[PDB]
Amino acid sequence: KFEVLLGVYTNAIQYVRFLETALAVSCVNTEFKDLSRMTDGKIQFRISV
Amino acid sequence: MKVQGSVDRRRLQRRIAGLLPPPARRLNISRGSEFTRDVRGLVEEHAQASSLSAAAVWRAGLGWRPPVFGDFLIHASSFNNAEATGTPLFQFKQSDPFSGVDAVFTPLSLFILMNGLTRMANLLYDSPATLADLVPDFGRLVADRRFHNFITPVGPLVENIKSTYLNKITTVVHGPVVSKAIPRSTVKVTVPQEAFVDLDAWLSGLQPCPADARLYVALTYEEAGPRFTFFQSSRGHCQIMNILRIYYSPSIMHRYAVVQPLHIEELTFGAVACLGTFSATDGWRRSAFNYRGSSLPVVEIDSFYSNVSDWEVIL
Amino acid sequence: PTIAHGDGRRPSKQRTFIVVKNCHKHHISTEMELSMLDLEILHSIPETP
Amino acid sequence: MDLKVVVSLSSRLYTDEIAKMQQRIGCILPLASTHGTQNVQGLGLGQVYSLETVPDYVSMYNYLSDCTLAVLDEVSVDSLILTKIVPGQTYAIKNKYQPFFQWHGTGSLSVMPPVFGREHATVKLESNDVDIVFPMVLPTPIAEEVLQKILLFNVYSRVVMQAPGNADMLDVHMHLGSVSYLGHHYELALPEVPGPLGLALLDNLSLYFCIMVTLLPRASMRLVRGLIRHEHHDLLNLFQEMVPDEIARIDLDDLSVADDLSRMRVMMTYLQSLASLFNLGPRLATAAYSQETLTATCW
Repeated sequence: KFEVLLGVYTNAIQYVRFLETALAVSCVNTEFKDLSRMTDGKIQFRISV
Repeated sequence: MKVQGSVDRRRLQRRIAGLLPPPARRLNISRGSEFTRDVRGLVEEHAQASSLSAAAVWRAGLGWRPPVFGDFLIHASSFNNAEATGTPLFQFKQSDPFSGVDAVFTPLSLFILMNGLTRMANLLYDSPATLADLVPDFGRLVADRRFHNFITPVGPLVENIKSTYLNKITTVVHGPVVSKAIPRSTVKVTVPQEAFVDLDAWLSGLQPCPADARLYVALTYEEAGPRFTFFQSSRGHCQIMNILRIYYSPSIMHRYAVVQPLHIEELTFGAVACLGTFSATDGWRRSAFNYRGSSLPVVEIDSFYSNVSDWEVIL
Repeated sequence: PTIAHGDGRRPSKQRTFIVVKNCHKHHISTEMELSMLDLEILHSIPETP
Repeated sequence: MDLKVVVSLSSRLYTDEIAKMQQRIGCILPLASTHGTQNVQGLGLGQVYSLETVPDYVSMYNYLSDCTLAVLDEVSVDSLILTKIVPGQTYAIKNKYQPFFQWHGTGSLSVMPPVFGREHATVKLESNDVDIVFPMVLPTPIAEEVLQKILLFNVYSRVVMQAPGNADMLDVHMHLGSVSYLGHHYELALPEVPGPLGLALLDNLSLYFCIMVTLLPRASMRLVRGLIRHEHHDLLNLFQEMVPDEIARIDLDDLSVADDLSRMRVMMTYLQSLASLFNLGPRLATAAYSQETLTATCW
């Protein structure tokens, strides 16, 4: 006769997300669809004195 | 108003579902209708795999690495039933009768034949005169220095079906070491910790680290008999020999008396072979044997790809 | 749970382990007395007050 | 089974170098250690070969054989994408060396240090204050010829000390200087002074030579001593009618096959060991080639 056994499982996860943290006020978050393709990027400030 | 998060699970599920290979085709011979249906599926698959006409018939988009098993039969005296699985073994050649026994050899058996580890080897083998009967010209082949040509490496054993006199043995020859009984459970390879010299630390900008580190095997005729040594190195086949000769020089200095000026057949100090390749940047693991008189510490190394080499002269 | 790492080291493997505990057993024993006369008269039937 | 290595640069590209790096696509260089993320200085061969330092080429061979070898795949403004050489894999290769050597089918290729010219196989990235040094892949014949010339020079330099200048001009720069090819001749860079760690090979050579010269056979010497005087041969153009009297002095005794045979056995056994001291280079086997593309399939 074949014996079938049951052994219980538990998970210790906790729900955590980035926006619900307060640090997300430090940055500004945009989702870029295809980021691996972008080779390089730059920002060009022009300041008059 | 949940955030929805930063990454999406639909993408992961889809791409992994794409990554799974199609299932193997079971064929059901006991029942007629299932047999017929699997045969229909087989003819459709051959039509789907060999016709250059269509494009969905092109399936090659996106390795076979078991070992090559070789089976040897040996006497139940020339092998302990308890000796651990995966220890590298070395083989000997009989002259006329080969079917009777193969006489495959273990490193402790070599340490016994060659005359702590001694006591362990005696607690495995109290009366090893069969060991002397396996090689009749041991006393002859130490001097003829032809001892290494006949000792051919076989490498780690997987399984040994146990019988009264004979033993059935399965040996990994080429490829990674793996088992058979199950979905190919892996094994590891063990060598005693003493009588093993780490030649990457014996001399110890920054030296570069290769991917793969190799294990060599060498056989030396000293005035205190012959002896065997395995070396965990990584540099190169052209440098391991030089470093080894530099290592043995203090033992080589002693051979001025034994060498014969007239007969040049005894001069060779030893030979080096390459057994296999394992992962560097890891090291190895320490364990003791669990036998009745077990006191020897042993190194054991994972990820062994068995690629045996021949004996090369060094002096 | 585990964190993603970006350095040169091999990625950290997700970890699930098995933790087995042992159940202790305790025994408690109390001793009580009853004198033979206390147990005898239970079998007898009393009529007079 | 699948290995893609990205090397990140701290500083920028500095386009002045990117064009030369980009026509430098598809070629070999040895990297320091096998990880997903690499350092910039360990990438090229620039560590072992400092500009101010005198070249010792056996040390370059020793470094080169130890490190893993990689195929340059793509240069990006901040990135270096290289797949590496798995020992059991087959991949294409495409090469352009300024010392330009033409390949054949099924010809084994050797990897060597850039002995010919520093400016040739090295590209300076002064933006990081580094210099990427590419190794030299040549057909095995010319490789072993050049290595032999290098060792013979490392010897004869120690030799020609305190001799007439007629030794200084000739052996030092007649055969040890140039390497020929079909209607072609390339000079070599020569170490001004004899380099250490090079003769470390030569010590082992002397050991094998002592052991071999203890067991030389006799009949071959008699055959040669006869053939030089009685007959004429092209291989025997080297020896003129006069014989080196050393052979006459060793030759004196008679012959016996039983003596020749054991000597021959031990000589054969000591000839299998030389291939370890002669290779000193990872070899790649050719499977197919196209001169119209200069893109072979090595292995």
